[PDB]
Amino acid sequence: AVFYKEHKLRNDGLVITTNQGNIRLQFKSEAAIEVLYRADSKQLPSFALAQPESAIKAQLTETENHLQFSGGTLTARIQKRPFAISYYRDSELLLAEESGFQVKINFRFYLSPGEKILGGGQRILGMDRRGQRFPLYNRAHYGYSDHSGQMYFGLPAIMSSKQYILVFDNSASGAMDIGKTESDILQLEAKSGRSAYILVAGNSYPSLIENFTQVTGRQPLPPRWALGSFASRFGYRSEAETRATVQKYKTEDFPLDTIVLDLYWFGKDIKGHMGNLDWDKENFPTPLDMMADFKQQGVKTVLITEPFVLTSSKRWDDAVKAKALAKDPQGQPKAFELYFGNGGIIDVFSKEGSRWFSSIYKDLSKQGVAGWWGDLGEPEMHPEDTQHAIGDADTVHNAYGHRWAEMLYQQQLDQFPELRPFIMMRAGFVGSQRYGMIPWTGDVSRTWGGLASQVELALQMSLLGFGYIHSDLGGFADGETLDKEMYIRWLQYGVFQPVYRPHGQDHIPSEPVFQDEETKAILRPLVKLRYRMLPYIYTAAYQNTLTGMPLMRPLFFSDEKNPALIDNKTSYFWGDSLLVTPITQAGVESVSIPAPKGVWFDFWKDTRYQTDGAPLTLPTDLHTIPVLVKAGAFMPYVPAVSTTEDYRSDSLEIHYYADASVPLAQGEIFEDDGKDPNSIKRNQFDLLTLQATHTDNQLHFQLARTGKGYRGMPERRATTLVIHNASDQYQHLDINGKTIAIAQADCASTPALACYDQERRQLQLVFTWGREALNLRLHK
Ligand SMILES: C[C@H]1O[C@H](O[C@H]2[C@H](O)[C@@H](O)[C@H](O[C@@H]3[C@@H](O)[C@@H](O)[C@H](O)O[C@@H]3CO)O[C@@H]2CO)[C@H](O)[C@@H](O)[C@@H]1N[C@H]1C=C(CO)[C@@H](O)[C@H](O)[C@H]1O
Ligand SMILES: O=C([O-])C(=O)[O-]
Repeated sequence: AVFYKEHKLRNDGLVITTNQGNIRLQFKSEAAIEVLYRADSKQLPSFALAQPESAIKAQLTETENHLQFSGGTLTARIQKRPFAISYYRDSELLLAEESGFQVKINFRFYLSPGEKILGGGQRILGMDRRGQRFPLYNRAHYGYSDHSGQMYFGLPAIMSSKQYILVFDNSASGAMDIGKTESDILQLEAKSGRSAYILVAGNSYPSLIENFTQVTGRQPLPPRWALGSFASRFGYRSEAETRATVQKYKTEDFPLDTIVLDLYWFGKDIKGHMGNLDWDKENFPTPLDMMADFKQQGVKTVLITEPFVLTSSKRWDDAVKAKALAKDPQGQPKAFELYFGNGGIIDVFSKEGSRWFSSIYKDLSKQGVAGWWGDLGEPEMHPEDTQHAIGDADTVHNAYGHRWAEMLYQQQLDQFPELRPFIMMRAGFVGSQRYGMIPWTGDVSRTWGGLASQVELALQMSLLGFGYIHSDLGGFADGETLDKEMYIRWLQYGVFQPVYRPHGQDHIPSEPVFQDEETKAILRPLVKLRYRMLPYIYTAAYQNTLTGMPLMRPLFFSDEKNPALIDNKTSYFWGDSLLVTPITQAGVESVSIPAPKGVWFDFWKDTRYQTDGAPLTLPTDLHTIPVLVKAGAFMPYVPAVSTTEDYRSDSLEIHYYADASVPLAQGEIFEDDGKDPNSIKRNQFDLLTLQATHTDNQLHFQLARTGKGYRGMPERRATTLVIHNASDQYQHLDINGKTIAIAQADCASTPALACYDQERRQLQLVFTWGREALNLRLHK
């Protein structure tokens, strides 16, 4: 039995006193409220909030039975007796507490009938997790395939079809019960930790996500090389093998930006060496030369690191001496069994552990390491009696990886203020994206089921802050011989998801350069396509940094009034314009694509489809996966390069998909130096915009550039604009008012400025795009 007793509005927070204690409400923005119970006691701080001490001006009004605490769009309605808080956007109820807070920590909310609930981070349970319950406890799930209620990277957060996001801002071992035990009840539980939740509202799914990342953090733009081709396996055994692999990419003519060194870089065996955090010189004898030699070829080196320092490693004594490891209640360094051996865990929550760990990253970075891979941050093994500076293992568990990323991010920015950190990790918390965390979906099995689960996982993570979620392409775990068709399908999908990193246990090759001739013939032009599409991908990355908009978007974005679309985990949007349907079973001969109503084109074949709702049936082939382009799309390309270090935008090729059903369309291309972490903030970029206006007798393109530019920016770009499904009735082109004839023959065989290819229904315009506004008008 809880009831209101009194409140105090100071400042700018609402502090309510019930018969059970104090509750603090603070708006972190016009659309987001933090609600802290047991406010009067000392608790762990928020981890989810980027600005935890924020509190914007809200209006408070009181009635006999209620208080109202209202921000711009979100309003908290506080019922006095019994005590219950409910949340409104406009006049629409978003979410209501049932019993609300109870004591070990428990939050209970009503769920609406028919309300669909995404969230929980990585689970393989279906997109709508309502009817499910599962732990909040980051944990490895080795060799998972088509089901999981608990894996590496959980998030204590949900997204509702009511268009709100609820965050349980708690780092402890806990649980989420989404109307499983009781049909109309959402229950959040934790053994300890902070007793707070955060509700974020939005008027659309993109707006919801923009509002959510506003308060939890926006991902800094990754270096452009993060979007390129990675060579990886578990693992290169020597410097010779590593150099041979870089060489294999060169001789096989596959693009390569980065090679990733797994745990053999610091030891001869899988077990016993973890914590050495230094080169195994027997097998990597000249690592500085190795990294310098790779940089000469435009190739970065990334090294794996882990939280665990084994008692058998060379750094045990020093870590103990430095007080860098978590302790037992008795006060000694805590040592325990984990897969890799016997050892302790670096206390990243302590000053000592942070300084000790950070100095190691600095030293290796100075030697030439370009980026960092932090594995096992669940932490994979984390005994209950382990004590960190700010709480026991069960209390801080779900934030360990989060803090580890913060430490490393801060360390990298302090060391290299003019470069963007690359940090790939397996586990984090809400908001970890603000430290640049790039997560991958762990040790997936080498099975079709493992591949088939990746879109669900990526969408679930993307919706809640993580634009660069991706998988070990081709699959990681076990297997005894390559499943060739599966591998190909996985690396094809790979082109259209955030990070192109094939990786697997090395008894089967994960790199595409080690595959048979047929596989390479299929994948080589696709890996090159990935590079040619850098302007499209890097622009989506830019938008993610701006607004939180994920690179992969769910089908349900296409119709917010059709909740049934939420269930779809088989087709997704890659950027604004591509609808991608991965093939996830062997021998599939055709696919049914639930394309949104409108006009769509086969990405590979240029075929035009129109639909008023019925799905489209496309045949499959082994060399592609089915991809449709939305009418009105501007698809920008540059020539393929071997490494993003060689990237040029002097030559642009842009494909516009024309249809009268799209009378107005817009595109943009974000260009900067690919490396400056301050480029966006300082406007040191070249933002290209294209606008198409398509009427009965005219098709008009307006081109412009903004931004202050950057060193090496081309003043003038040679541009080839290819208009698909172009009318055959255009007779002339005006460029800035100067009329030019459109040739109607030999379009591919002459250096023509404007030509129409009647067999392909493509109209090609070739011109110079300088710094001034440029207008192109086609007239019938
Ligand atoms: C490569 C991974 O090694 C370790 O995984 C162990 C795992 O701990 C064992 O339990 C597992 O046995 C499983 C069983 O758990 C059972 O669930 C399943 O049905 O049978 C399996 C029998 O093989 O054995 C594996 C070792 O093969 C470790 O826990 C795990 O984190 C490791 N993966 C990470 C480490 C590396 C290597 O540095 C990275 O390459 C990888 O990307 C990373 O995720
Ligand atoms: O759309 C058009 O104008 C056409 O196809 O002729």
